[PDB]
Amino acid sequence: LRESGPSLVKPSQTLSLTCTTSTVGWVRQAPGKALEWLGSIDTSGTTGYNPGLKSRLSITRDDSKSQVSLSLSSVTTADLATYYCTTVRQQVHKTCPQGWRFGWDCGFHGYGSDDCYEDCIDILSSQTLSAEDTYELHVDAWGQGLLVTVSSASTKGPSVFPLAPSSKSTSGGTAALGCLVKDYFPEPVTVSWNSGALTSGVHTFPAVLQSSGLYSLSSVVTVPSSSLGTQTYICNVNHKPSNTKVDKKVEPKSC
Amino acid sequence: QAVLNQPSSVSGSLGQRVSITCSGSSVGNGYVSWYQLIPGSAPRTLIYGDTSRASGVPDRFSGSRSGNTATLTISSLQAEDEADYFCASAEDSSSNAVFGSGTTLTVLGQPKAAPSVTLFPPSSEELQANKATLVCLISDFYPGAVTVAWKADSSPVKAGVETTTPSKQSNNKYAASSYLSLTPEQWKSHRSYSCQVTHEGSTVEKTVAPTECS
Repeated sequence: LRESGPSLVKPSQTLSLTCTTSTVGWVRQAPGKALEWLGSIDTSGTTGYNPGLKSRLSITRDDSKSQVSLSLSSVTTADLATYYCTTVRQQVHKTCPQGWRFGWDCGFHGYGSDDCYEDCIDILSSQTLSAEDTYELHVDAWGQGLLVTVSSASTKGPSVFPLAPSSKSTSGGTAALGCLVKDYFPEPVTVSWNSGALTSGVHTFPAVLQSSGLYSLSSVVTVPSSSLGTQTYICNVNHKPSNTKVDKKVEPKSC
Repeated sequence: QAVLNQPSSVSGSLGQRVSITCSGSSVGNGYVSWYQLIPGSAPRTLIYGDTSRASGVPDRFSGSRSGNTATLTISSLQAEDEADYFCASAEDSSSNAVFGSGTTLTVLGQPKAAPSVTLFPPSSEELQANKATLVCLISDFYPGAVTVAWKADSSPVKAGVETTTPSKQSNNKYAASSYLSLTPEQWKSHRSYSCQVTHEGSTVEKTVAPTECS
């Protein structure tokens, strides 16, 4: 389940996303809000939509390319959210009242066998009530989640600056070094270290939003102090909205 | 528009048991599933069909029902369980489901930890780009409650400051960040800048001076 599509869509426009794979649904979450169902579509092509959104929602599927599509028209800032591609299991369950029995459980397989019967066998032509339905739906698997920002502002790639350790900022055997990712738009920025080989002691912080309308964050790693003079540390900044990837080597200060 | 209401916040002690309730809008016609959302990760399905566990879900996660009220119980609370939990249910043959209001679970009794504070002055590269950002990084503290103040020559500074809310690191301890955005001229117009981090009756202050190399 791979969410693909723009991270930025302008107001009034129709957001359009795709989920490559190889019963699919869509869920989203706006900041500080609960999960919000959107819709799904099974192998038979039938579709279901959140009643409050089915006006603007449109979901398709290409069993050929194994690609499900979501189309949300006339988007507003209210549609700013993380959009999750999911897999759904749906199974309606039928039960009879206490005592009452299914026709097929009494031994009858003619017409009406799937209904409930108060009088079993005993002249089965008896009182017949439809079985009670209990619906079971849950998401099996979740996608990673694509962040969609809705705004008129223009994309801007980040400027990366080094957060270098110095002789007085060490902590004995350990030392902190990082990268400052400044003035980008929209979110998100992903940061790795040494192309994913360096994962321990790494922490990437949530971004701040400046009065300029632009974002900034920092990523830091605690490394051994002894290795600093010769070890190579590179932060890998990726900003898919601008298709910008920046690798910056962080050297320790000469003081 | 079925209303599944959860307590916005619930707290339990490490190793003990806790319950997150999911009550209906008022004939519970659908089964309840539960989901775990840890920031930076995609949601994780815990329980489905009121009481059945999903794949890879430990045994301490258990679900139960009592007529329009579903309960998620975590029998042996762990620190990695601090997260947001959402119930959900489909109320009809519609291929649609509704999610609960959500619960943020707090795990108390974790080991307290004083914050480490790292203060980076503006890089020579950023200063040569005609900008100056002081970066105060706060790491490895519990509980996740800090206030951050900036000082210029011991005089408080409130403008050009941005701070992030504490969030969990990979080791279940918290971290926060704060920035002071200045002009290169302002950076040199003082003899020192401080980042002051208060945490549980303790204040850690780190200082940088434009006249001394970090």
